[PDB]
Amino acid sequence: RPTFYRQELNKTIWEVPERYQNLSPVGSGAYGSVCAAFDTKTGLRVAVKKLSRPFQSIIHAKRTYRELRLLKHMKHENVIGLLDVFTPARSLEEFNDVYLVTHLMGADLNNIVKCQKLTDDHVQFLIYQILRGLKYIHSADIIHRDLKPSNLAVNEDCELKILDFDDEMTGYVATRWYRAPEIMLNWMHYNQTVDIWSVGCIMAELLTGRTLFPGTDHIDQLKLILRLVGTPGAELLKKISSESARNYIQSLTQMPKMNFANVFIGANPLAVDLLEKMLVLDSDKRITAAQALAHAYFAQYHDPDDEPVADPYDQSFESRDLLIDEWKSLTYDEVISFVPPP
Ligand SMILES: O=C1Nc2nc(N[C@H]3CC[C@H](O)CC3)ncc2CN1c1ccccc1Cl
Repeated sequence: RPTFYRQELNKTIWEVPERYQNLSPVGSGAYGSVCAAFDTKTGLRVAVKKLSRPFQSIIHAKRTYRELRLLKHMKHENVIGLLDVFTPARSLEEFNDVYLVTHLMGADLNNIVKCQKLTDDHVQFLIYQILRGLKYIHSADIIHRDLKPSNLAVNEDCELKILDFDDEMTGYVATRWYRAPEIMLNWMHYNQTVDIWSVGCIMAELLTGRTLFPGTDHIDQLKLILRLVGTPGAELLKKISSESARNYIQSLTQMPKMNFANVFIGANPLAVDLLEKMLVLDSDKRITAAQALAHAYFAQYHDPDDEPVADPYDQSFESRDLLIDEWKSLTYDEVISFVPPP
């Protein structure tokens, strides 16, 4: 057991192993505050997230377990993984805090590309890495569900990692602009292809410097989407299990799909072709990450032998109802059994 020391970081008392030094706030994280630090044992700049009240409720305790389980599973260059997880607690009885450690990323995509049109080569590379990470994530039957520029971190080398797998979804907000229509409007049980829709939106924005579907609200956004991809056909309509949603869709005037070559004027014809394959209304028909990687647009980056898949991921716990202390004990076992990556 390492020796821990205490430090107050913005009215918060952090207790971390001595190996972590120079803790400095970098902002908020998903359900916890994040500090950048230097891991003297590995020489890595890391981000340390102290979870806020990890076990205050069943929902929080299960979310804490979920995040730890997911982070402990993700081992891929284009996905945020775990370098360390610790608690100053000496026993399950005293267990109350959880700290998660990851590589420190330089900036999120949003802050880098905001209002800026990128060069085709840069788009090729950024999207290639997103799809490579997605192939890995999807191979484990994991769906990201909230892919957007702010959840994509990049370093100075444009090296990219996917991270962070309602009032905040209302209005003119980027929190909803990259969502596939079927999840935005709860049309049906959605699959991993919702993530491909998000990549298409991100890719279009990198190419034009403009949000693809910057709706002022959910409906305005759907209209922007249908004007581009066309209103659904009978085949897709049958798949919208939500009768309410299906019924509203049917009230819209039919529109044929636009010519993407005339929307993305001047864009590489191959980028155009890939966008048309990702931004397909029917999720059953969207190109998969594995198929997209093999698309000619990524000819200069694709390598079938360097696009790994993940080990199987058991998420049977998602359908389990346990007590706070049971989720807490399962989380403790996962913290205690953690083995750092080489
Ligand atoms: O929340 C997180 N934020 C990060 N930020 C940066 N860099 C930021 C980018 C935005 C900039 O404004 C400040 C530095 N790098 C890595 C993470 C990792 N990270 C995380 C995810 C899951 C579990 C634990 C953690 Cl710490």
